[PDB]
Amino acid sequence: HWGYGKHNGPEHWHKDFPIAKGERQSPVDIDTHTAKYDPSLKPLSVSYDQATSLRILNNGHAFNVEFDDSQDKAVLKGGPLDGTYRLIQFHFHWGSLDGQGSEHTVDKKKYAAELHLVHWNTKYGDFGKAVQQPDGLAVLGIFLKVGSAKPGLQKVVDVLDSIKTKGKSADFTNFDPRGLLPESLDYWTYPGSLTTPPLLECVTWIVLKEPISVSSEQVLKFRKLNFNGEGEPEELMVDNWRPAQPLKNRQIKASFK
Ligand SMILES: O=C(O)/C=C/c1ccccc1O
Ligand SMILES: [Hg+2]
Ligand SMILES: [Zn+2]
Repeated sequence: HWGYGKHNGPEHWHKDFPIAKGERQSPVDIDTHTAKYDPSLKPLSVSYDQATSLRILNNGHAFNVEFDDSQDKAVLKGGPLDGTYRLIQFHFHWGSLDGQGSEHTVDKKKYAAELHLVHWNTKYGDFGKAVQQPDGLAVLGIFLKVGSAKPGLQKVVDVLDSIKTKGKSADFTNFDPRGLLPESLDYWTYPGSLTTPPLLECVTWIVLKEPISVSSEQVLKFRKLNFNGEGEPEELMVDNWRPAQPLKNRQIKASFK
C-alpha cells in the first residue's frame, strides 16, 4: 500500500487516490511576494489549556499523538475559521537530512521538519463526518528548524524508543501542546487537503511564519524510528513528507502586514 519509497511514494498515490491530482491539494509552496495581507481575518485563538492527550502511535508512516476530542477542550478558532475546531492529534513530517523534511515550503525553502496539529469542525459531530466536508478540518502547521532544543518537545522525543516500529503505541497522557508553539502567531492560510492518503480536500491550512527550533539530537531520535513493524527488515522512518503541489489559482492570505 502507500508509503514514501520509490515504488509506493507520493508519485504513485494518484493510482488509488485520484484526488492526488485534484484542485485543492496540499502541501503548497508559499510565495511570500504573492500572499496578500488580509484585513478581514479575525485574530487567531489557540486554546490548549485543557488539552487531554491519550497516547502515541507509530502508524508506519509517522507517529501520532492522539487527544480526547469528546468535549470542547483543546480548540482552534478565529483567523480564517468559522466556528470551533477540536484538536484530535498531532504528528510530524521530517527528512533524512536537515535540508529537507517540511511539506509546505517558504519561497521554495524546505525546513528540517513540519508539525501538523489536526482539528475537526465541531458542527459535524465527529472527525469521520468532518472529512466529508470542505470546511471539515483545520490544520495548524508549524515549521521545525535545527538550532536549540525545544524543551516542550523532549517528552515526545523520550517516548520514541518504545514505539519504534509500525503498530506500537505507548500511553501519552498529560502532554501539553502549548510548548510546541513558537512565540508569534503570524500565519498564512489557504484551502487545501490532507497531505497523506486519502488526500481529502477538507482542510483549512493555517501555517505559522515563525519556526520552532529543535536540537540536532532531538531530530536525530525522530530519524531512529522505523517504517516497518517488529522483526522486519529495518527501514528508517525518514523523508515522510509530500512535496509541494500545484496551487491552481488558490489564494494564500497573510494575517500580518
Ligand atoms: O494515520 C493517520 O494519519 C491518522 C490517523 C487518525 C486516526 C484517528 C483520528 C485521526 C487520525 O488522523
Ligand atoms: Hg472534504
Ligand atoms: Zn501531516
